[PDB]
Amino acid sequence: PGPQRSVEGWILFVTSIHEEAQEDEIQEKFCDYGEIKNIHLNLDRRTGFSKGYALVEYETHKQALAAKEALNGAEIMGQTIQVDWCFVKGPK
Amino acid sequence: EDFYLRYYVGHKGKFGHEFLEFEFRPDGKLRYANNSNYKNDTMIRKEAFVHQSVMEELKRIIIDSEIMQEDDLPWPPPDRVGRQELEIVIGDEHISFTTSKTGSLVDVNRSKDPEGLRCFYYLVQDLKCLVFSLIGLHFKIKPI
Ligand SMILES: [Sr+2]
Repeated sequence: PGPQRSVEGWILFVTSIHEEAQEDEIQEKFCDYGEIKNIHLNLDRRTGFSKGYALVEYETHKQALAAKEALNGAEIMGQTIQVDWCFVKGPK
Repeated sequence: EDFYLRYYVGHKGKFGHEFLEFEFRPDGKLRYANNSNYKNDTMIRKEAFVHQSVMEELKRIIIDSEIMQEDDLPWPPPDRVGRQELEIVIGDEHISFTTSKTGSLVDVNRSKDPEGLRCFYYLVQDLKCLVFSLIGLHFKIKPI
């Protein structure tokens, strides 16, 4: 299905993030496309490294889509990341 | 490829019951219920559909943990004080574990299967971080 906006914004799900990347890396790549309301780059609970994914939230659908198309397929630290909508409107 | 994931943890603590349960269905539907804050009479119950990339990362985290190769037979059983349940289907493989609330570094180290119990502990914690982030940011609520 299509993108489902969250309560106060639009959230993208970022995957295949280098394990040594930190919020800095995410901020650096994503800020250009809009003001970032939140970044959750969760750490692996056993290692302390990034677990490989992040939720990145923008204030508008415009910003999130700009980032999406600009960053899906880009690289952080030599590792290609994928950028998708985090939530969708319906099943299957 | 068939997929399903459900985790439940419940307990009777000095200050009363408490439970948290979430489920990801093959259609991307995430269902979440958490009544872990006993200082209030409400509960958190939410659902949302997540994008396939989320379901794929979930599978990735589960595969990498190697939990699908574990067995709960030698694990402590659930007791009158705590219980955890973890059910997963990935393609052909399925597992269903039921055990007590996870004890200390000490308890796990002296159990019959310290390696398997640690694997279970860290996977559950990683799944919780992902679920808490999803619910929390999407609904702009504490997931608690
Ligand atoms: Sr409550």
